Parts: sequence; structure tokens; C-alpha cells
Amino acid sequence: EDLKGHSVREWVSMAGPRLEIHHRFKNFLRTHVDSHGHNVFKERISDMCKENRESLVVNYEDLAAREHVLAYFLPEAPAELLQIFDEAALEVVLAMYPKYDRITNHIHVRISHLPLVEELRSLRQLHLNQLIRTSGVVTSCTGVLPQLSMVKYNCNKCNFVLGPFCQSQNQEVKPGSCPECQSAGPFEVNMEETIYQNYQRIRIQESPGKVAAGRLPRSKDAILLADLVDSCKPGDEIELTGIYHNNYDGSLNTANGFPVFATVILANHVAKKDNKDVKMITSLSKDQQIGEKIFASIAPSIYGHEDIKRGLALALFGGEPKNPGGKHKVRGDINVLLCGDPGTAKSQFLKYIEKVSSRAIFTTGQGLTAYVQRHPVSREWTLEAGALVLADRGVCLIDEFDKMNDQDRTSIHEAMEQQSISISKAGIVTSLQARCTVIAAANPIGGRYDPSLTFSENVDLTEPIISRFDILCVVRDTVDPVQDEMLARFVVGSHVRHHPSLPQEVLKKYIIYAKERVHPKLNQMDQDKVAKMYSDLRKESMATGSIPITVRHIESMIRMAEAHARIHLRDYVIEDDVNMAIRVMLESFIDTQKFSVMRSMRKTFARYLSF
Amino acid sequence: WSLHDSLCNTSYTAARFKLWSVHGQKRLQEFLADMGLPLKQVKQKFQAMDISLKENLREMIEQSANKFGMKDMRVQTFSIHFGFKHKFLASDVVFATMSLMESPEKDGSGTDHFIQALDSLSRSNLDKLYHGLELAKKQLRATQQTIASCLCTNLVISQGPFLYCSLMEGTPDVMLFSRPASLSLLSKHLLKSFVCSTKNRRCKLLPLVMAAPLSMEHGTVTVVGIPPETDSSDRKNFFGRAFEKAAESTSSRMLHNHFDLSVIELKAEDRSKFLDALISLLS
Amino acid sequence: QLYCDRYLCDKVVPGNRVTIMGIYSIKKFGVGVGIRSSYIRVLGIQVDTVSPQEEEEFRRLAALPNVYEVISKSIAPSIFGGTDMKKAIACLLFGGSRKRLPDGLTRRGDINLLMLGDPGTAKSQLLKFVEKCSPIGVYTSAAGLTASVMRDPSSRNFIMEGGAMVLADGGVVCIDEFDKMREDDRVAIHEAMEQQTISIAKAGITTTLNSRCSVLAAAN
Amino acid sequence: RIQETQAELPRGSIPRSLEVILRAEAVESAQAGDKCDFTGTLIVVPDVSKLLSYRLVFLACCVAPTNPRFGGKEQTAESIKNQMTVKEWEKVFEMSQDKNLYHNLCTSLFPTIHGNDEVKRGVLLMLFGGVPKTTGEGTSLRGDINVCIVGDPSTAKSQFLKHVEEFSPRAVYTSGKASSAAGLTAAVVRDEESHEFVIEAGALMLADNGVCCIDEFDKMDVRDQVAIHEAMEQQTISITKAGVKATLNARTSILAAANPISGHYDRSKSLKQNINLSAPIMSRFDLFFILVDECNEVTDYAIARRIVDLHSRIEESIDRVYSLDDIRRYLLFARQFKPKISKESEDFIVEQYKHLRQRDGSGVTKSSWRITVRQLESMIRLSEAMARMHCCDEVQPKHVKEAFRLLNKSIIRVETP
Ligand SMILES: [Zn+2]
Repeated sequence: EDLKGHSVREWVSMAGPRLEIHHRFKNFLRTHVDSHGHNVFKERISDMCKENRESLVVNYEDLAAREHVLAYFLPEAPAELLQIFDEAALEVVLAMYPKYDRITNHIHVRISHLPLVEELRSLRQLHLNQLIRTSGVVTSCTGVLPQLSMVKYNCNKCNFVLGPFCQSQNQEVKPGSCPECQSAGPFEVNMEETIYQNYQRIRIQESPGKVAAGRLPRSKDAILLADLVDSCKPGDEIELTGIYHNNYDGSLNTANGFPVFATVILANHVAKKDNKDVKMITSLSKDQQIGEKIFASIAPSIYGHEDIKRGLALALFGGEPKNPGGKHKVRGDINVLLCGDPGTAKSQFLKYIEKVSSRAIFTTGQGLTAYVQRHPVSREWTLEAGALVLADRGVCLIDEFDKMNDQDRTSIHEAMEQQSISISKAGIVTSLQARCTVIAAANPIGGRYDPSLTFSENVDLTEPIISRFDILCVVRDTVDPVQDEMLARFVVGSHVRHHPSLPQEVLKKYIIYAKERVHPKLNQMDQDKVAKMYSDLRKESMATGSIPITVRHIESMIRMAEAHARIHLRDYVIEDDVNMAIRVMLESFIDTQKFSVMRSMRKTFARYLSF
Repeated sequence: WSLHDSLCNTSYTAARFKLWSVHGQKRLQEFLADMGLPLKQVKQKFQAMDISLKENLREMIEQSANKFGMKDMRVQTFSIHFGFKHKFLASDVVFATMSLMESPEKDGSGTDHFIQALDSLSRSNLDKLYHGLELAKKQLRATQQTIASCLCTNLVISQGPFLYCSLMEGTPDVMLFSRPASLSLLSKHLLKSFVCSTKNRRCKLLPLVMAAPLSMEHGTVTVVGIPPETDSSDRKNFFGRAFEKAAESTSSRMLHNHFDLSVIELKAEDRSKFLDALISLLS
Repeated sequence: QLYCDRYLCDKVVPGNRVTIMGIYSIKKFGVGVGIRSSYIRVLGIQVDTVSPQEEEEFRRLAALPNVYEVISKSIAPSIFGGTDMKKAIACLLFGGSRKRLPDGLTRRGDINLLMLGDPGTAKSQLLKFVEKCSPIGVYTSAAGLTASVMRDPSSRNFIMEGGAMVLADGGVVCIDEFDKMREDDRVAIHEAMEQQTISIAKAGITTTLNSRCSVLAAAN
Repeated sequence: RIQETQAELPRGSIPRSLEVILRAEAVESAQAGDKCDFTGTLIVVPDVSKLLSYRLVFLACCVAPTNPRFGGKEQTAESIKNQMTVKEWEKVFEMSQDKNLYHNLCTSLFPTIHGNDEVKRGVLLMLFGGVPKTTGEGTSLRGDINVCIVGDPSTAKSQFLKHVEEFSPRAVYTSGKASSAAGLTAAVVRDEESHEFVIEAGALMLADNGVCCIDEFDKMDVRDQVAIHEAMEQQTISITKAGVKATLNARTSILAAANPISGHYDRSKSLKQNINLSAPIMSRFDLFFILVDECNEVTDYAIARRIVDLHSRIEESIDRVYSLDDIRRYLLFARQFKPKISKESEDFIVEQYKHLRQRDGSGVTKSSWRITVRQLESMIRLSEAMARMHCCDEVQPKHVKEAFRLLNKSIIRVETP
């Protein structure tokens, strides 16, 4: 019988049950097919050995299926079953790969999804020394420090090395007296035979809105050992799985006045919960008319604005960040700046682009750069990342652009035309990288945009900042009767099917694909097709109270040139999307004009450009 | 080189392992793991690898290559020692000389590189050899990035009795193979990778014919022809006659300038006029 | 963290690229129970990057008849138009000469330039160029330009922060948006271009820092 | 740590406090802000650093709320319809079947306020609440409605707020001049014991799913009206500070009272010129009740009579149907339905949104705070909150007609000499 009248901790520590368990795990490791006749732990061990990973995953449900007794012994006394399983998986691998001894000679078995997902505030004393699965954000991480694993001292009076004691993570190891000269004294470590292991400490805390309903959020410690270190960064959402181990602290006893012990989770498996084939895309891109079909895929709810849909779609995929051969460092980021009276779904345009995009971040304007911060766990005064370095390759969604402060304004402009920040702070003098595309929305002064003045008046923004934006869309309002029904019906219906009684699959994988497998080229047949427009329009604008299309608009137009290389996979400049580039670069300029000039320039060009 | 960058570039294990398709790149990983070679020592230069690994490397590699279908892994060559640190295999001198004479960037007449390669064979010039080993590296890392193009894009046309390919200028590192002498080796490695790659039974026994542009101003390309590949190929090529008779039939402009006959310079416009008559001629 | 020794000391300067060969080891001065510190004991160091015959390509170029324009043509390839704004910049790279009259009343040895006009990004290119092609040069939009007196957290007292114009020794400093700089900072840069040194007399600080650099300013 | 309750404070004294020690399965019964009632033993505790000095400590064994609103023991229609004692359930049914209910809750909630019949209705529809929805993408529609009052001096503004905050359970009351930004929303405090920065909950958080009563809303500073808008928009509260990064929920409904610029409300200007709120905030309310004290001699008799009656009848002059304890029960019950919209009601709604825009049409008249889309998403909410009141499970034309009449009387026409 594999269950007799002892304590589960001490049943498994006996020689008989130990050997029985040892042999029982091998038979499961070697012979376990999964719904197709595949020895899963034959290919999985292989894929582990083709990378030198020394970490094997054991899904718990199958262990319970093929093994009824071990999957009940496990979360009772896991400080020894997870040790026996190690020596089992070793002898398996050293049979499937008899030379693997030259790679780390030690295997750890992780365990995946115990069936007992739990909260972080409901851990009571019942769970001391029991395997546990939890969840929550991580809010700190020290550096990867090396810790003793098999220490070995040396005596100071005999030149003899003491015994190889093992280090347990509750109390400093204590060597006795030298068995060679009885020289009991202050020994020192022997850096050459001692074995070390990585080490990292993190402070996990409850998820923001998940369980912290009407109270404050609790937290816990965790200790990631050798293979696990740097599995997670401050801000990630993870789900631990680890022994919940306590240890005596002398400080808490002197604050609370009672004998009180500290607790810590010795993590055993960390699995993040976040956000991480062409043959269709070939013909789907070769439709020759993917433009219309993609425009009405973003902005899924909000009706109208197929104008600004165009610009934002241009922005999303981006353009081409070519490096000029004259050391001029032209940028390949499209920055947008919405504006319009309150109540026109600007903020929703920001929030949906938060979702559809990847590696995106978000902020309000009412933290932009790295700042000195006292770490929650480590208690050292480190430096933490801001809000323009977390979009170092993706997008930065600014909200309430007007409410920025003078320091914030003098810091935002630097990153536009240089895309690189220096920090000579109290911490240390560094110069980091920031390559992000800015998507922001300002407000009209006086509670309403009025197009008698130029746009540079109702925006309430410093003038050399608006130049750092490529597109200038102006949102407004309408009282047209036939569209009142169109918008009403839509909203009402969207309130009928949301309550407890190109889709979002093509374009996400498409912004993943089309981001990568294209590199648009630049010929020189368009080089003269545009100047014929500039020579005219410069005079046309300077004639009146306005400043014509200047070089910082030609740059935006030439950037949006490639903005369609990502949608069509075209990647070759043609006189077709130049009709589009010029069209857009004037679209974002006629609106930001005067009362009668916004229409005089229209009567000229909107009929001239042959839209 | 390192032990890793020389498995990914020998055009005999870069074919079997199929080190151009992510599906079979793990084969290399498994091959390394079956020997106990840490993935951190294999990536470092060979002279700095630990001394405890390299004891019987040349045997634990021949063995663990039987388990993968590569039984011709040891060859018979010679090696030379001069002094304290000078140790050459007779197929390193060759790849260094062969790449001092065919360096892409040209610095004068046709006989300016010849002299610099004739120089690097005497022991009083170990500073050119030791330099012509950084070109031979740069070349070998810019060949598996072309045979990776014409096999993840299928630019090997089965034009009938022989395969066929061609190159594009826009692809990077295609002006390196502009010379009419450094093009034969690229084709002869392309055939070796192909024959191992394709699933057919016909294409695996057809000779290849390749063309790449020579001169943009004259608008001409260079063309070669290589025998049908196999393990025991007699190596008796037959294109010096085919191209001659084809240019004779079409009556186009050709140049048999070199000493070997199977390399020709052809007008960019007479390409198809030549090729169709050749297809009919070989039949 | 490194640990240099007898002849490796004072061999590298903050801002260098190196290649260290060291013995990864642990401090033995005898968060967690058995944690140690770790450093790299350096025992090999490297650094990543005038002639008689080179002198002649300077000699003949200085002697050739049209020596003036040949430089002022190849100092702004991208931006074109109005070579005067490039003619002048040629002089600032060389500068006059520092004279000491009998009275020790020295004279300037540098020049200052203002490029007024709208910010149209045509000038940022020029700033970047003149900064890149300078023996010493800094382009600024942190601590500030001139010196400051800041309450140190540790000392709880005021300490002195020499800004950019004290680090640029003989070099050239480029500035844009001449109305954005802090009021105090603009006052101090005015005095620094006036006297060519910065002397702050505040809470516990009475020092002098010689500012020897060149101002290339761009207005709006 | 517990602090002396309010009703025990001797006058002119700062409240004392002591440490209680929960030591069992009772370990997270008491949370911050609650008014529990502990029952254990008082013990003495040494100073263990020198093991003297002793200090008192309470060693609780049981903890329970001080006054249970339902004396049984302390979440859908059936879980609650189980605890309903026979009289409770035969009364809630009687009310739900009552006709003219929508006029016997006003007359029974505010019994000492003559007039403003269009403000009590709005306050009720605010108390009942709309239907909170979550879009599939991950966003969320606001479910509860916000209400602002603006009027002449001494027009019973602070009286509506005091009524609501003393009636409702879990509803907080704050003025505007004596608040902060980090006091309303959420703070960050250094606990040197743990020597860490932790989060403190604010007035907009410890009133969650209740009502926050802000009096004198336009006295708050410029930067303190920003943090409140960042919460009123997304219904959440972000924190990004020393070592803290978090996002907290806030599903409160705000009832705010303000004063026009320069004392009196000038009826020849738009709203944006009569009040000094920001521009964004005035968009996030979607119910305004401009009060104007056009000194009517007939009222100045009525109000006089009512006040002198109340002051001659200390505890009387408050006789109304549906006693206040009962309405709490009816309101805890009827706040667990999720009424739906029938197709005819949807057609009615879109037609009403048609008939509202064009009133603001050009030429004939003019009005203030021009009508937009956000007024529509705020008409379905009022209809849902009206349907909840009659305990039904669907919206009918009978509800939307009234929810439109109310929102129609809300907006007034600007005038000119
Ligand atoms: Zn000893």
C-alpha cells in the first residue's frame, strides 16, 4: 500500500515509499500518449535539449489522469516530491541524451496550472508549506544577485577546506570546529569550490480591478531561483506557483509585540498572462482594393469620420524610416494631433488604438521621463522608466495634451526631432533611446472650435510644437437630419446587444505580418511630379495671410508615401499613391486655415488636384 | 571561425540540416545537444573553447552524424605547422587565396589582385594570408544568404531538360558574384542545396544553368553550366558545345572569352532568343 | 563594477568604449540570507576609436589661391542657400587669438553668432553639423547651462553645479529657442558671454569657473 | 486601529484611539471606514525590546456591525427575496404594484421642500441608477447618472444634498473649499513601518457604488477640478507615483451643487458664462437644474409657514407614506433588474433624438449648452432608471416619453433684451 498511517511529509521520506515513488514517476515519464499516440515527454524533452534549458514542464491534469496517488501526495508535502521528480527526470534525459552531463547536470520539473487558482489576500496559516497558485501584478525586482548553494569554507590555521554544507533560505549556514586542528574560529568562504546560483526577489500584489473591490490591495514576496530569474518586469501580470514558506523575523516581533513570522512564496513556475499563413494574405493584398476594406475595420463602433479613419490608418502601420546618406536623420514616425469640440469620440479613438496596436502605452496630460524612485521591495533609490521610453518602438497615446506643464512641454518637443533623451538626474548621467509615434488630442478654446481664426488659435499650443506633427485633423459637429437617424439607430442598437441578457483576427495578424515582410523602395520618377504643385501652391498661399506647404510638409507627404507599402505590400513608389500622398498632405492643411481662405484655396485646389 | 558559424556555412551541412527553414533549424540544436556541447561554448571562437571539450571532438562529431544521415564527414587532407601559433589545414590556404584573387571591390586593372594573391603563398607574408581569411569568411556568410533566397522563393525554374535560375540587383550582396569566376562556385553550391531540398525525382537529376547580370552599360549577363549533380558524378561537363551551337543558331552576340568554354557573356536582349534555341537544341 | 590596479588606473575616462577581460568574483569583507556582492577584477583593458606628410595636405591647401571658399562649400552639404550663413561659421571653427597686454588685461579669443528667424527646422541640421565637426562641442536645448546652487539630499546643504559652458574648454556650444531657457539661466548666460567666467556668490558657494567656449545661437 | 465614534466625543476634544487585535477566522471582518462593534478583553502588553513599559491593547474575539440594516445576519433578486420577512415582502410587492409611485417617493423623500417638482424627480432617477454595460472589446459604458444644481442664493440646494446623504447608505458628503485632489480620488502614503509607499482610498472611492455629494463644486481649485474629471470620464482612478502603479475602480454617482458667477444667475447668457467650471466637466453631467429665485410673494408665505411649522413641531411636520426604512428596502430590491428595450421603444427613442436636435435649429430661438450626441446616450439611461423604479423588466413608451419630457425641461433658452 502507498498510503499508511503516518504524516504525508514523513511517509514520503521513508526509504520504501521514496523508492516506490521514484520508480512510479519514471513509468509515467516514459509512457504517456496524448490523444494521438505521441509520447509527449519524448518530443518535449527533445525540444528542451535542443536549447540547453534544464527545466521540464509537467501539466498537472495529465499527472492526475495517468497517476491517481502522486497527484494527491503532491500539494501536501511538495518540498520532497519535487526533489524526487528531479532525480527521475534526470535519469530519463541522461538516457535519451547520454552526453547531456556537459550541460548543467541538474533538472528541475515545473508544474503547470494546479486546479486551485486563488486570491492573494485569502492566504491564511492553513497553507504553510503547500503548493499554491495565485495571480497578480509584479511591482518590483532586484538585480540578479548570486547566492551560495553548496558552500565550502577553509580553516585559517591548517589550510584545509571544511565540509560542503548546503544553504537553506532561512538561516546562515554554520560550520563547526575544524576536524583537523580543532581551530574553532571565523572561517571564510572558498570562492573556487563553492557553487552559486542565481537569485532574484520580487514583490507581487493584487491585480488593480480584479479583487480590490472596496479595500486596499495586499502584496506578497516571491523568490525566483536559478532558471527563473528575469521572467517578469515591473508592470507584468503573472501567475505564480510556489511553496508558501514562512520564516522567523525578529523585527516584526518588536513592532507587533507578538511572535509573528514573515512569509514568502518560493516560486516554482511563472507563466505570464499578457499580449505576445501568408497564402491567404497573398490574394487578400492582391485584391487591389484593400483600402476601402481596411478603412472600415478600425473605428469599429464610432460612425462617420471615414476622413480621419484614413489618416489614423496611415499612422498605424507607419511609413519607412529611411536613413539619409547625408547624415540628416529623417524620422519614420507618423504623429497625429486630433482636435475638436467636446463630445466627438476623440478619447474612444485613442482607446481603440490602445487595443488594436501592439506594445502600446497610454497617458493623460493632466511621469513622461525616467525618474528616481525608492523601490517598494529593495528599498534602494533606483531609476524608473517614464512614459516615452515604454513606447521605444510602438505608440504613445497622449491625452489632455493641453494640460501639460511647462517642463512637460519643454521635454516633449526634444523627443520629436531627436528621438533620444538624456537624464543627468540625481541617479546618474545617461542617454537612452525613445522612438515612438505620438497620438494626441487637444481641445478647442472657449468650449467650441470656431473656424474664423486659424487652427493655431483654437488649439492653445506652442507654435513650434504643431510643426512636429504630420497630420492635423480637425473634428467638428453636425445637425444634418438624415444622419441623425443614422447615428442614433447605431448607438441605440449598440445598447441593445451589450448587457448580460475585416474582423479583429485578420488585421491584428496583418499588422504583425505587414510590419515585417516589406521594405519599400524609392525610385526617382516621382521626384519631379510634385514640384509642379509646390511652385504653384507656394505662391497661392503666400498671396494671402498664410504660410504655404513648407519642407516639413513635404517630409510628411514622403513619409506617408510608404504608408501604403504596408497595406498593399506594394513597396514600390508609383504615381498612384503620390496622388494619395499629395492629396492627404493638402487635406491636413486646407482645414487649418482662415474663413474665406479655407474655401478659396478649396475652389482652387480641390478642383485643381482632380481629387 | 567558431564551431557554430562553420556548421551553418559549410555547404554540406547547410544542405542536409536544411539550415534555411525554421522547421529544420532545430535539427542543428539537437545535433549539438547530442554531444554535450554547451550552446555558449559552441558560439565562441574555436581557439578559445575550453580544453576539456576538444579532446575527441573529431570523433564525437563523426559518430553523431551517422544518427542524422551524414556518413561522409571525415576527409583526408594535410596540415602545416610553422612555429608557435601557426597551424593551417590545406583547405584554409585555398579558401584564402581563392578570395584574395576574387575580391569584389576593384582597385585597378585586372592584374592587381593576382599579384596580391601570388604574394600570400610565401611564409614571409603571413599578414596577407591572415587577412585573406577575413574575406573568405565574409564571402561564405554571403553565400548562404543567397542560396537561402532562391530556395525560400523558388527561383529555380524547370525549363525542360535543365533547371534554370537568375538574380536580381536589388537583393543585397549580389554585386559580389559579378565576376565570371566567382559565379561557378555559387552555382555549384546552389545545385547541392537544391538536389537535397526538392521533393521531385526528375529535378534531382537535371543540370543547372544560371545567369546573372555582368555589365549594366553594355546590358549583358554572364551564363554558366554545370553537370548533373550526384554523389559519384564523373564531372564531364557538356555546355561548351551547347552554348556555342545555340549562339550559332540564333546568330546573337556572345563572347567565349575565358579558357573554360562554359562561361559566356550575353546581351540582355538575346537572353530568350538564345535560351529557346538552346532548349530545342539540347532537347 | 570593476576594480583596476597599478598600471590600469587612470587609463580610461567616463564616456569611453572598452573591452574588459576580468575575473568575475565576489567581495569577501566577512533581501536574502546568503547573498553576496560581485565585481569583475580587471586584468586586461582596451579602447575602441598628426604626421609629417599629413602636414603638407594642410600646407598646400592653406596656400592654394581659392583657399577661402573650398571650406565654406563643404561645411553644409544638406542645407543649401545663402552661403554667408555658412561663410561666417567657417571662422568660428578657427577663432582669433588670445592676447595679454602688459596689464594682464587679456582679450577674447572666440566669436558668437545669432541666426534669427522662424524655427523651420532648417537650422537644427546646421547646429548638429557644427557640433559634430568641432574639436569640442555641445548642442543643448538637465542641470542647466551655467552653474547652479542646489540643496543636496545627503548634505542637506547647497552645492555647486557647473553646467555646460564650464565643461566646454575652447569648444563650441550650440543653442536653440533662445526664449525657452530659464530666466535665471538666461541672465547667467548673458553675464558669461560678457565676462567669460561664472562666479556665483550664494549660500555657501563662492567660486569661479572659467567659461571658454563659443556660442552659436538660433533665435525665433 | 479604531477611533472613538462620533456620537461619544465629549465637546471640545480630539478623539482617542486604540489597537485591537483580531486573532482568528475573524481576521478580515473589519475594514477601514466601517463602524464595527468589537467584543473581547482588554490586555496589557510589554515592550519586547527589553525582554518595563506597558501599554493597553484590546484583544477582540468577535466583531459585528453596530446597527444591522437587516437584523437577520451579516447577490441577486432571489438571494435577497429569501431574506425578506413576510411583512417586508408583502410590503415591497404592494409598493411595486402601487400606481402613482413616482409621485409618492418624491413627496415621501423630501417632505419639507415646497416646489422644484422637476428637481426631486431627477434626484430619484439618480438614486435608482441605470444599467451598467461592458462592451466586448474591453471598454465600459457608464451606468449611473450624474446631476448638478445651479441656482440663486437660498433656494434649497444644500438641502437636497443633505437629504440624499442622510437617507442613502454608503454615500459621502464633502464641500469643495475644504478638500484636495489627493483627498477625493486617491493618495500615496509612506508607511515607515513597512517603509513603503501604499495607496490610501479617497472620498470618490469609499463611496463606491453609492453617491458622492459635492457642495460648492465651483470653489475647488483649477487643479482639483482636473483630477475629478479624470475620474468622472473613465470611471477609474489611475495612480502613478513614487513606487506605485495602479488603476482603481470608481462607480460612484456625483450630486454636485454650485453657484453662478457673481451671485445671481443671469438669464441672458449661455451656461458657460454663468459658471466657472471647466469645459470638459460640463459635458460629463447630462442633467442640469438651473434654479432662479424670482422672489414670488406667494412662495415667501409658503416657505415661511413650513419653516415655522417645523420649528413649532420639533419632531412632527414630516408625516409621509412609505416610511424611510421601507424605501431603503424597496430601493435595495428594485436595484437588481436589468430592463431591456423593445423595438417600438427603440424607434421612439431615435425619433425623440430627432425631435430634440432641431429645436436647437437655427433662426427661431436659441439655447444653452448646445445639444450633442452625449444627450442621447443619456436618454436611454434615464429610461432604464425609470423602468427599474416600477420593478419591470423592459422599457416601454410610457417610460421614454417621461424621460424625454424631463430632459426637455432641463435646457433653457438664452434671452436677449
Ligand atoms: Zn583547521
